Amino acid sequence: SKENLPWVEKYRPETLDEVYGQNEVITTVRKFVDEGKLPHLLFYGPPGTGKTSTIVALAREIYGKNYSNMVLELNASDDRGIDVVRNQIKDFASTRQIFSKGFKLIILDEADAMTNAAQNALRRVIERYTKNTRFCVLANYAHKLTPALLSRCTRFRFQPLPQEAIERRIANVLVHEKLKLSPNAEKALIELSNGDMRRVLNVLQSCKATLDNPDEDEISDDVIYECCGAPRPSDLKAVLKSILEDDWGTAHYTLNKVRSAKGLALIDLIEGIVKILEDYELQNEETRVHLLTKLADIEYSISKGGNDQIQGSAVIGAIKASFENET
Amino acid sequence: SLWVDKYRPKSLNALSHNEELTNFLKSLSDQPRDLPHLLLYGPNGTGKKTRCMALLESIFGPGVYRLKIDVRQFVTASNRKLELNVVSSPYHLEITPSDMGNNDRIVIQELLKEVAQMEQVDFQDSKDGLAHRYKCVIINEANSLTKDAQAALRRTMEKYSKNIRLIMVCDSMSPIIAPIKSRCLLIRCPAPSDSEISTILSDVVTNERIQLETKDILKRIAQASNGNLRVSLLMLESMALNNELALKSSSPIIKPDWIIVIHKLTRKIVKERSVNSLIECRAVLYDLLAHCIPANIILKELTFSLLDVETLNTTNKSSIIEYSSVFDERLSLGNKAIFHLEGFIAKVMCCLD
Amino acid sequence: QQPWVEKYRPKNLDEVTAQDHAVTVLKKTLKSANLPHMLFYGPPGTGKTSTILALTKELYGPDLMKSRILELNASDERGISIVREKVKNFARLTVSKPSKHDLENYPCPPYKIIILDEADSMTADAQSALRRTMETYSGVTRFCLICNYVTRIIDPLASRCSKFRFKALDASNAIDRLRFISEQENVKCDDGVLERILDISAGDLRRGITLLQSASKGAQYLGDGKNITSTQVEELAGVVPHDILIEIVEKVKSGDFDEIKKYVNTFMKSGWSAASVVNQLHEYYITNDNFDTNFKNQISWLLFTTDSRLNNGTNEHIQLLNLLVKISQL
Amino acid sequence: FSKIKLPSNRSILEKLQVFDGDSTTVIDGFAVIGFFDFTSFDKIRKSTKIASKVLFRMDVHGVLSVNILSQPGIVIEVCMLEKESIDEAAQTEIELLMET
Amino acid sequence: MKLKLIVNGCEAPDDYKLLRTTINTVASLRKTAILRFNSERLTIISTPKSSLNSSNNGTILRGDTGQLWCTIPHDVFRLYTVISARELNTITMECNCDSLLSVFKRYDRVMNQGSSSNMTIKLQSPICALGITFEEIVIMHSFKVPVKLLFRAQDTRIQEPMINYIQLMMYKLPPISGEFGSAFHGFIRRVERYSNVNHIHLMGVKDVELKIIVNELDWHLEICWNGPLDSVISTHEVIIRCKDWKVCSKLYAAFEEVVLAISHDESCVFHCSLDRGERGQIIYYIARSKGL
Ligand SMILES: Nc1ncnc2c1ncn2[C@@H]1O[C@H](COP(=O)(O)OP(=O)(O)OP(O)(O)=S)[C@@H](O)[C@H]1O
Ligand SMILES: Nc1ncnc2c1ncn2[C@@H]1O[C@H](COP(=O)(O)OP(=O)(O)OP(O)(O)=S)[C@@H](O)[C@H]1O
Ligand SMILES: Nc1ncnc2c1ncn2[C@@H]1O[C@H](COP(=O)(O)OP(=O)(O)O)[C@@H](O)[C@H]1O
Ligand SMILES: [Mg+2]
Ligand SMILES: [Mg+2]
Repeated sequence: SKENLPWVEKYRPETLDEVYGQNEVITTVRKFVDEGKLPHLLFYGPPGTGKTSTIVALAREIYGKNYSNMVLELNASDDRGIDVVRNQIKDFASTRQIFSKGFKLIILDEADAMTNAAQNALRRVIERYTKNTRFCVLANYAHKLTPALLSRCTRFRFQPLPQEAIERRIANVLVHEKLKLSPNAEKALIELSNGDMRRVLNVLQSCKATLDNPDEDEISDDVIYECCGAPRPSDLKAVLKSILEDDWGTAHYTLNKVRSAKGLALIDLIEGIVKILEDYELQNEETRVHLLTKLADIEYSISKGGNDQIQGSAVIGAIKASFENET
Repeated sequence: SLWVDKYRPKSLNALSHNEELTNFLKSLSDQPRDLPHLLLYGPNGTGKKTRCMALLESIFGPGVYRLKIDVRQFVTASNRKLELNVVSSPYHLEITPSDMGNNDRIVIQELLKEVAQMEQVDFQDSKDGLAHRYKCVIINEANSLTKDAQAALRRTMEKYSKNIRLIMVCDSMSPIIAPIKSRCLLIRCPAPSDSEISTILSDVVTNERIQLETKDILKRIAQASNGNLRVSLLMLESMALNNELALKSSSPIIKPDWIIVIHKLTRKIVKERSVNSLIECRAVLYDLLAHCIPANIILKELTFSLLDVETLNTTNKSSIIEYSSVFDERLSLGNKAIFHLEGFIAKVMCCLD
Repeated sequence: QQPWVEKYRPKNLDEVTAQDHAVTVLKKTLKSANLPHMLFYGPPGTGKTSTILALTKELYGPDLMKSRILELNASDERGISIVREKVKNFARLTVSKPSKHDLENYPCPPYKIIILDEADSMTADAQSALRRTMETYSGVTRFCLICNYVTRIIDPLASRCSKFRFKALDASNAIDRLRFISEQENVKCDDGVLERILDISAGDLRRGITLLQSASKGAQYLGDGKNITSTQVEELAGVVPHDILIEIVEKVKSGDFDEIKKYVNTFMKSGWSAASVVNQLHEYYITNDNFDTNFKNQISWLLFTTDSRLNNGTNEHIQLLNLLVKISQL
Repeated sequence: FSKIKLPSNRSILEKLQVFDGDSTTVIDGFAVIGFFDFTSFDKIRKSTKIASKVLFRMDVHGVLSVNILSQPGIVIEVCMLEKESIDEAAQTEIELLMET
Repeated sequence: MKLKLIVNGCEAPDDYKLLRTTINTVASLRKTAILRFNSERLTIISTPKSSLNSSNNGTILRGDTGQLWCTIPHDVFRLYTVISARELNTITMECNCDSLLSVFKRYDRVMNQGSSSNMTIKLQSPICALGITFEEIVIMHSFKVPVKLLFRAQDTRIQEPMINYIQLMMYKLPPISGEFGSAFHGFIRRVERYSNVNHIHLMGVKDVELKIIVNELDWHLEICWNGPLDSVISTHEVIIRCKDWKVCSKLYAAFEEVVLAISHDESCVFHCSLDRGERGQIIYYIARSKGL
């Protein structure tokens, strides 16, 4: 049953010991549970950091087998308007807990999509029934939450997943799936992860599917780049060298050849050249200003479509003109 | 009727202004079973709708011109009766979703989907047929679809291609999204030359005697029409009835009133460059907008009238065209047109001074 | 019988060409049962819809497809209420019993697929109301999002969906597929043709197939039994003839505002598309060796700005005249 | 503050038995009080319309088990949770009202 | 073009119902009608493929492809005199059903008022008028309903659809006057209590079983018939509309010998007849509204 599941759902943590990356938040909520006093919590962070996996495992730890009747989980998939807050949440908080586990837990996942009237009405339900119920708010954007609701919640920030946590989870996934990964492939996966475990699992599943034989074969960096369609670390450097050193015809030929070699898009090359030029020791302070401003407009225009060759030539010309300032 | 509709080619063999286009249309109509979705684009008044109707007459036979108006009724999210006229024929349908505004998505999602879901089985005919099996829907002014009616069409005309075919008439197919243009065969319709417009006007003044003094008066109308056959045929009738059916070499070419007002505005801008002149220009622009004249055309004609002034240097004109492009882009991505239409004029007077 | 774009639609996953990095992964899910949530994104006419339609058929069969597939496109309402009710109830539905024929002929995975095509047109709230719908019922319902602009899909939804980029179909990876269609339809073309078609159709096989069909419909209408040349293909694709483009660049080289304005006025009457003449000027100016680095650097940005303004739905005459005036003063 | 008093006669109230939270030790002079929301309490109104006898049972955990038997027939079991009663003056006012 | 006839309701109480059923069902079907006065059989025709003034937007924006082809024998009327230069003295006309139906309602009511006066139908001289005249029992009623004289070439284009018999399975519907007739009529009209049903999936499985399946609801409804059904002569199914089933309900209610003909995913034919003793057969051809 669990083997016919996507890897992002099959490897969901079930206990607090399987949530990696967030050590300070876990070592705080565990002591909160051990003392038995759980305040109103607010979980904030980028997508795929482990907020829902943390709160569900925490509720399972507190309530054990009584998670079904003791936890009310409302998310963006359910209506959470003013009437829902005034009726369902309020009668869940007001009624007794059949003397099971002391206090109730209401998990408001994706509360950033909640209307301001509901978040304002929930303020006098959070601080009135706090003796028998506790609220946990999961959000990715804190600007959509009312300041009072932020005030009555203990804020815990979920940082992007560090490289060590990604490696520790990848090791468990490889052990479970009997897969082999080269160190360079792991490096490529971590740099492309951008602090997201869901992307790591989705790319690993596609890499395993890409292998002709899942066992006795190792997933190299070439397999990962072919599966996810990202430029190799050498193609970006070659394109940048052609733009910065070669003339306008050779650079145009080199960009097109590199893109047609593996069907590379322009947006990933733009992001790679931006990341490579970020650690460049510019000495004019106008080369950076022109580069960032021109590349951002090219990136925005790509998001709305248009002619691809014109955009590639625009990238080449923007880099060449911005580097004219430096010398 | 007016001479534009009376002397209208009702068949593919009556077309006489583009021959490399008529042959392509005959090639398309030779085997109508596999006719793809067509997108006719070109200048206004070239005869794109006339050619669409002639192609439909070649495909489904005569009778596609027997038009009747069936008034429809639609309801949006908040209950409100929105009405759209549907000019229909026993073989084709004509809809103008732009006439109903930003809510053309509901028209595309209901009327077009209901038409594309009916198989048009008729009597048996479950195998195939050159006519009466698939249906032709003409979407006039495809440019004014608000980027969401164009999204509901991508799958509508792709999944139901067996029982419906679409021929949309448009000019300047920039605001048409790439997926719509990808599913369609692009048909370019160039404007008639001045000789061809003169020949058509000669045929009109031959069938109806207007006592032409010289063949040059028909050429002057063609040069003043800027490639618009409908406008040229309208000025022909205007200078015909306003001169007791007798065209002279001294007969003035009658131009639309809003064009004259735009030229007067251009001369006022060139002469007076001040804040009060800008306020008077705003009044003129408001009066022009009160006549339901689109703001993009106001800006285009104002720019191309300012570029015709002989007292302006090249540096002034190169700035006028740049401001025109910038404010056209602002107008396309905007809500209220008066801000951009006033900003262009203000920058023009701030550059000419 | 039918248009060639619909007659040659890939029925199975082996007919989808030039996209192996995703079809190879999808074929492995036929033997397994771990299909993830998928996000198909790429240029128009690359085979995103045909791939999912072939995968659905190969997974279920025409009989189980009607019960195990829900497809929602931009042609129907997909608001917050639709997402929170219809999609959620279909995800909550129980997997129907496969028949004996279905279980003996097709793999019949123990889940259903919700295909949300043209997902870029959905609002940020309807996409937000889908995250827990996909997560909670992932063991019983799978999701497939198809879009052209991946930026219009929210980051929380893109994280939960496996990203499959469909590459642009150029003359190097779609030439065999175009030649197959030419051979089955008995289309006679000169050498060089079927590559010019794929060069004009930048990354789109649907437009190239339609272009070849239109060329054939004139070739068999002429009735001379002659091969189709690249000149006819360029004529019926909207490509400006090279003599007109040379006249444009010669008028630009002089730099006189009035003659360029008159030529643009007489050029806009011919009905040529601005996005095509701008693209052709890009190839003329960037690849030419008679221009210096500064001129190419400036004109690259000029063409980029003109193309960006044209993509927003602006007047082609004004943008083309401004572009040619700017090049004339470079 | 309105009160409806069921009669002590054996035809309406067949058997009332108050325990000390163990369902075995019958004691007198002490009353159990259950604070309920009438939104939940009115859910059994449509079931008592076809009820011959209704059995009311409550524990110390604040759960009311309404047992409705209809006449064979359908057996209806409704379980209801009791509110917090965070304010502890209404309890004494209930006691005063019943003694009144 | 000399067309004259006289109808008297009291003498024959079946042919009047036969004619009334056509005049009502054609009016319910679509605007205006064709009356083919052949030398021996009257052929009232309602078709979207023709009708001249009933071919405006029929199978264009409403999916109206239903073709009814009735037949009235010459023995129905009292005097059957037809004079025309066309083949077999064919006189094809086209008049509206509104005025004709209102006139027939007036005549039927005049009959219900206790009168024995007959009705005289003439053609008082390609556009003409019908001189319908009758009286009470001496109040005069004259109705000159406009009519036309649709050409012989136009007449030839009106041909009855040719139904194949390779896969067709007939179903003898039970007489309404029988014990099972009321039950079958209720089963037929049972699909009318759901206002959101537009298509009906008929099914016949061979003692044949007739089944109606509705798949336009949140639930899967199957309206079955366990009563006795005779097959005058594999599952043959066809999806038709709801109005095309309502008119069949009325036709079954107005007749006894009713045959339900089902072509597999092609068409559904409702063959009604009235064995007066030649036979006034009423045939409605309904086309599939969707594919199976
Ligand atoms: N720290 C972690 N350790 C292990 N797996 C993790 C971790 N964080 C995320 N994952 C995986 O990523 C999946 C998605 O993470 P979730 O916790 O469900 O969502 P989220 O991280 O809260 O992000 P959002 O805001 O809901 S989009 C989980 O089911 C795990 O498989
Ligand atoms: N790899 C391919 N192999 C064969 N035919 C292809 C391929 N890619 C596209 N096509 C053809 O392109 C046409 C349209 O393909 P679709 O997949 O339906 O369109 P699309 O990729 O969804 O683009 P949209 O709808 O604008 S997002 C069909 O005729 C397909 O046969
Ligand atoms: N080949 C032609 N010969 C004569 N008149 C023509 C021809 N083509 C177009 N016209 C005239 O042009 C008028 C308007 O053309 P129209 O179809 O509105 O062009 P568009 O579709 O580009 O707006 C018509 O009334 C018609 O009489
Ligand atoms: Mg979450
Ligand atoms: Mg698609």
